[PDB]
Amino acid sequence: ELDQLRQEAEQLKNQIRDARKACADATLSQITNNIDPVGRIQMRTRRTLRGHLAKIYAMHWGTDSRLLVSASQDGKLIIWDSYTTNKVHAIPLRSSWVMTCAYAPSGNYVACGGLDNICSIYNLKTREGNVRVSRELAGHTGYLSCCRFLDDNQIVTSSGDTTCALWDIETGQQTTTFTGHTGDVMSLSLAPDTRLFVSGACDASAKLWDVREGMCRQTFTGHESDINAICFFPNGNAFATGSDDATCRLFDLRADQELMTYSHDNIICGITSVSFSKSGRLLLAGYDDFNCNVWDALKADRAGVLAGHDNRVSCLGVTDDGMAVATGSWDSFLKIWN
Amino acid sequence: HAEGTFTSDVSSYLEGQAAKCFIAWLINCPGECVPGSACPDVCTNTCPL
Amino acid sequence: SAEDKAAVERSKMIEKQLQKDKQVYRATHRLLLLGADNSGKSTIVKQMRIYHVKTSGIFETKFQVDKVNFHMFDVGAQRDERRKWIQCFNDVTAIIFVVDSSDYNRLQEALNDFKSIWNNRWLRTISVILFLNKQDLLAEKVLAGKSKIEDYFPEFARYTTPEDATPEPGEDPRVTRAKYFIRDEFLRISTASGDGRHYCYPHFTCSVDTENARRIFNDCRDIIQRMHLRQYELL
Amino acid sequence: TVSLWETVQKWREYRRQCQRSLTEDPPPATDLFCNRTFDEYACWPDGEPGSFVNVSCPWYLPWASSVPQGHVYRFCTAEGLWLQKDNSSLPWRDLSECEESSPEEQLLFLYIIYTVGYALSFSALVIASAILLGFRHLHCTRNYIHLNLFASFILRALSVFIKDAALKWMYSTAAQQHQWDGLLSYQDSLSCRLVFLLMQYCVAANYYWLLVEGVYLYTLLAFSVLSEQWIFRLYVSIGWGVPLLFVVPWGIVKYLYEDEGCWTRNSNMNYWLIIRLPILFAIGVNFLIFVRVICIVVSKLKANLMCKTDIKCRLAKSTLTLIPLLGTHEVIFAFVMDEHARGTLRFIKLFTELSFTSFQGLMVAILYCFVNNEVQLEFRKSWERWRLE
Amino acid sequence: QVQLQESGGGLVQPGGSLRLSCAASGFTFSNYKMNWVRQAPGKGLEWVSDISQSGASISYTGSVKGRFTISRDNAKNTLYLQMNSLKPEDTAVYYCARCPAPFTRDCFDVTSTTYAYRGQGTQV
Amino acid sequence: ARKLVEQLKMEANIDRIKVSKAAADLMAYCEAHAKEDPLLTPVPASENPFR
Repeated sequence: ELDQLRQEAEQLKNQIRDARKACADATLSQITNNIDPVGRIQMRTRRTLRGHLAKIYAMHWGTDSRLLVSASQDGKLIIWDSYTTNKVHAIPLRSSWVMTCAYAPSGNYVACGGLDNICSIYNLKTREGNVRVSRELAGHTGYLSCCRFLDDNQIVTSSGDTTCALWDIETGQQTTTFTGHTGDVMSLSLAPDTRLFVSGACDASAKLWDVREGMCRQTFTGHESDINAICFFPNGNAFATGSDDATCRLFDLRADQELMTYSHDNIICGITSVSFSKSGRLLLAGYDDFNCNVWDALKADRAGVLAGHDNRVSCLGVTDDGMAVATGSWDSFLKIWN
Repeated sequence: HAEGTFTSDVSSYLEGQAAKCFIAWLINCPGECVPGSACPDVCTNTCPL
Repeated sequence: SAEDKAAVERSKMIEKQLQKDKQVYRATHRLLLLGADNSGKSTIVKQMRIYHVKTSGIFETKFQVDKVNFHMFDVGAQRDERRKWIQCFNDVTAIIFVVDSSDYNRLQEALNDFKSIWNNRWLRTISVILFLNKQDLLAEKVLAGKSKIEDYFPEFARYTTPEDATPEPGEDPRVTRAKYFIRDEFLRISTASGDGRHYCYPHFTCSVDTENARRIFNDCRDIIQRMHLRQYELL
Repeated sequence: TVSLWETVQKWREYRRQCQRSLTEDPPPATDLFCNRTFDEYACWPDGEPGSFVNVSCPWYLPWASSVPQGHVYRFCTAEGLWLQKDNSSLPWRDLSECEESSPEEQLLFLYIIYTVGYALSFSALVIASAILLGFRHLHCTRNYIHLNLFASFILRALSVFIKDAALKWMYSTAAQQHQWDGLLSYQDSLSCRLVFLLMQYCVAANYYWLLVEGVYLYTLLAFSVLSEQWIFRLYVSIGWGVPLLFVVPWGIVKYLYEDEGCWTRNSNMNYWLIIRLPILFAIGVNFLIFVRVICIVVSKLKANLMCKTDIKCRLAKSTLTLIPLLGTHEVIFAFVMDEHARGTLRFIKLFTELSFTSFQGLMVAILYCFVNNEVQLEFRKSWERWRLE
Repeated sequence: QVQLQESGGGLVQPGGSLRLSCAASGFTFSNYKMNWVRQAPGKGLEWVSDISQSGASISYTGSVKGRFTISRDNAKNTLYLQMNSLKPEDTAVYYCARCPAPFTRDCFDVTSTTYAYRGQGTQV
Repeated sequence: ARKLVEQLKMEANIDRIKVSKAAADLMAYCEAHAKEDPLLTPVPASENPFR
């Protein structure tokens, strides 16, 4: 019989839940009611970037705080110079249904993917100076939701077939495959050491993986809807999740428990993208109500809103040096807020 | 159009009235028909003295 | 500022290429194909492919009718769940929905999928072209008997053929009665929400009717005309 | 339609002839007879002392042919002293022999009405253009054509105001006195003719931008998608440059053949046809486009099982919205030509066209920049953005 | 954590009555749309009924139209399904699925083979 | 039957620490790094790349 295994599973689970509860004695709200509040912070659209024909579905910041890449469902991948709003590259895509974009941490490669189930890697630097498709990765039985360049030769992707995988560009293999999710893995983020990454799926849960090891380390619950996006605290010990239930949450790795939840009654639309600031004090979250809100990472107060978009905000990313934040929305516009 | 027609009508009427006033000034209406002696119709209009 | 001048020239070249691509992108209409496994949408896409990768995931069928260049996307190897990726097709000319009228057992399931597609938040303004495919099998089923569609839907007998019906010559009253019953079953959900923002255009495609492209062209022409009239506040 | 200048020249010739007669004629005054003179009106010779026989009605009079045998009279005394009338300094004179305000109240009424309408339209369209340009969301090709139409309406109103001011300056008291003296007046200037040439061009541009609006709507509804980058330039050229193809020739014809006074009168109707005909063509094409668009709308309403009871109300609202956007109210009296419009019919036509065209700018601004749903949504979004500061 | 449990079921004579109680925890039960999905043996999952978040918009399948009734208890975060006049073809496993997006009418993928927000189910 | 059991067995053996310690570490990190955060403290326009 296997019913005994089924009941002991939840038994060995509830024991985990009560151990987590025992390890929890105080909330962040009580501890944080000492510091001076951040207060109202106003951000203005320093630069707007136009040229995309259709909605913008993803973006990434280059590792130089200057170059920007953005993918839109018109089939065009555009690389901007955020300082001068000059279109450096206008790479056209094979399939127009692109759902994710990435920038290599070297400035030489640019990745993309989407409903075509293929992660395409473009070589920015070439002998003739023309952008070419360096490699195409296949093996995902579902739409590609997110991809992050772990290295110049290694890339980790998360697709809608409840799996995440680690790929090698020079062979297009699947040396490591991360399974365990029970829904479409919507987003993932790498820790700032290229050692562990987290991935939020549609099963209202997040998991911590290990690129070197290959299996999930811990998993986090607490959400009641699909996790639309995920981020990572700069220290590497915490990460913030945004879900369709209009509530953001903070989790800690070593604590292995839910820390505190960001929410408000006025807002009702779900999250689309989250991103921490350089100091880890500001948490910027996108929304379907056409504006993104920045909340203090500790006291959970609406410091301000970046209300400047005419349609749903889909992508949002804080620069590597923290000098600026850029949001791309479905109105085919990118804005640089400071 | 109607703007041109209205302008033409107004200008024609004004030119006719200006000619009538030139004739009236030639007659010197203020000193002409003092004792109701054959008062000209051109003296009824309003224009310089 | 020579490097700045070179960068500006490169940006100008890229912008001109972007305008050239924008003209073509705006000059074509994008359609999304939806339907169950036994809906015949594969046969439809195959016939309109000639009328004009392993994993795949998405497909394409560029057919041209009177120089309009419709793009027709059929979803391939994707998981059963479709709540998330359907947001990509929130700005398309129309959504083509194909239903197997003969299959009574899964008819209700097709009804719920059509209802969910109609009531989706991100497809509120997207019109739907309805293709009640496999009409010949539906025709032969009722004449052959031993079907009893009334058990699945306890409303057939309390229903009469609408006066709007225009049955083809030399066809049985029972077959057109069933056809219009199914069409009105779909139209009941169609005319229950959306006000005047998106509509449903039902058609009766038999198996291989070559006029499917013409029907799609006419429906897209109606949709664009309605949109333009709405922009001018006439409609 | 004899101008003041022509009458002045004829009177100058008459005065020259009178001066010649004052000296060349033989003197019939034997001893204290009547004395020849010139009272600035007619030549008065030396008649019989104790008689009233005098000369006929002089020429140079603007009415001219009226009782040609009629004679203005003035009696000589016993000594021919030009008997005084009522103890004045002017001798007795009878003028009821050559004596030759209905068309003023109507003109003043029309002027007041269309000036008020044009001022209201000017203000409303300036506000509408500011609203359309301010919001970056409303930056489509349709809104560009709307902005061009608004600018054309504003130019038409400004040209009308300047034309009225120039008409006031043309026939002022100072100008009349200057023309009496004989020297060149404002009527001989060049800006005076350019004002009315500008007015004609502005009117033609307004009509052809209404035509462009109708053509763009018809191409959107009927044809396929064309290159907006290449079609907007063509539409702008059609709207702004085509009137130059029959306004400049009209100005050239006015300069060459029919100069008259500041190109304000249309004594020759054939030269007026140069401006009247293309505008009629635009009006007819726009009426055809209006009929086609209304047919399309009524076809849309009578389909998709939507038609239950609101076919007439919605169609009425759509027609009343479409009427001011195009030049359709003017087709009622457009085909009643200027030559055949006389009496009360001419006044009715002038009143209808002037008032409706004056208020059409305000109606267009209201219906396409204030009640428009996109503009209201933009204002609501801007207010919401300002609310949270 | 999203947890759904079902109570009831079993084996009864045809034409009888059965009561199904669904217990939901881990989310605000008063801000969601709950659906009933049944799967007959040797057959795929079939949608049965849906209940709106306000308890007004209620629909059923034509197979059990006018015979199956539903009840929702937002205060207790529980759902009760009452069935009568059991038919020989009504034997199936019933799951009290939940629509993914809160505060909305539509919900996709309720009848998925591997739907995340679905309970274990109770055999009837 | 076996994969989930083994994964949950691995999950059971954990070395989780007190929440207060991790929270205090978080506060220490934000307090230490808030000095050079351009978004938190508006950098003057002299050295701001986006004028």
